[PDB]
Amino acid sequence: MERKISRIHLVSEPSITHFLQVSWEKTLESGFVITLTDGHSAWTGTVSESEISQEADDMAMEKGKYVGELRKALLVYTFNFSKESCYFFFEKNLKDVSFRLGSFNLEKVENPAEVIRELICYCLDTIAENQAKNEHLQKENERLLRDWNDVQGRFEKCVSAKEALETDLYKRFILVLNEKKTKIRSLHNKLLNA
Amino acid sequence: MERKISRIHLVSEPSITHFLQVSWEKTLESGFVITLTDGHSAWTGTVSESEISQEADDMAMEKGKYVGELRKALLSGAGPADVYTFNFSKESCYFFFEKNLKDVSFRLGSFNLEKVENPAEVIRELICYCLDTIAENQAKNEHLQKENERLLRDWNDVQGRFEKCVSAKEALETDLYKRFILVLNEKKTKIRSLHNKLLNA
Repeated sequence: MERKISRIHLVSEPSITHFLQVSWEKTLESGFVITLTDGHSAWTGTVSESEISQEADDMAMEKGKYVGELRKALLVYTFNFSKESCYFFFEKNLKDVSFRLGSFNLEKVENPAEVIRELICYCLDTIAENQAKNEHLQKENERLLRDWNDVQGRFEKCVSAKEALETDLYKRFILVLNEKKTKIRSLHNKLLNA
Repeated sequence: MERKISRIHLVSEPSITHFLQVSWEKTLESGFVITLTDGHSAWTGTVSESEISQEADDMAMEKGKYVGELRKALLSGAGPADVYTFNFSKESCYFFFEKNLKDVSFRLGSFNLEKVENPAEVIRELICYCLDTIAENQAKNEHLQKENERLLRDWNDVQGRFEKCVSAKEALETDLYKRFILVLNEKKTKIRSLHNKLLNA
């Protein structure tokens, strides 16, 4: 399943960046699931149906001003997750965007460790694949560099030898033409005195 | 000084896993960093040069073999044929590890534990470093792919140019030959005409 890290920031501790890797679901037009963590407990629960259709288009608003913000929300968000309320409610106090987005039932499950275990397993697998492909492409790039270098070299030798032969032929032909011109000039000189 | 984490996953239970963010130089015979935690509390610790000579004297082995064993055990990698019994005895409240082979009990090492006071920060920095090295590896991967394809069609183009040059070198040399021949022939014709003109007196 597709999963991407979306780290969040706290107000009490603005320096501790809690790396929250959010787990989502299929296209957001038919329901969406957000993930939350705090570093001391794990919560990963998916929402159900019968919650999206009723609340989406009942207040008579344009469809764009909701779907556009929904799509731009994933592709700074003041996540005001407060432990005093234990609810994922955050005010969208952002310039030109001030509205409530997302009716979330806060995530709560019985197995907290499984999500973390699978996440770290995927991280290790992708690291290993990364180094493997890095090494493979390293040898490929190096061998292609050597092939380019020695092909360039052999081209250099062949062109240089051909050009040296061409220069020799040109010089010999120039000398022969100069001799012919001198002979013609001498013949004309003798013909003049004839 | 890089950091690597290898998950040793017991087939019997998936609850406990070991994190080894060891900072090592080109030797492993002194104090290092090992971390063990369950998710709420952590117990780190280091072992000095106290009990290592027995593992070189009893079975009369020298260094390097132990270094290689440490390097291929602490890092990632395991053998399906050789089962590993990582018995962490929580019920007896006594921390020790054993490596069983040929139905005999031997020694491998000792690790006393001292509880660390800041596990959250080190774990967060560890996961951040893991994400950073994933990003770096992926960037190097895409750059290497780009250079791979670039040198690939560079080789294609230079091979095509070489084939063109070796095909056209004979043609150009023949063109030069024929041009020189025609120039010499017209020079001979000029000499013939001059000879005919000088012949009459």
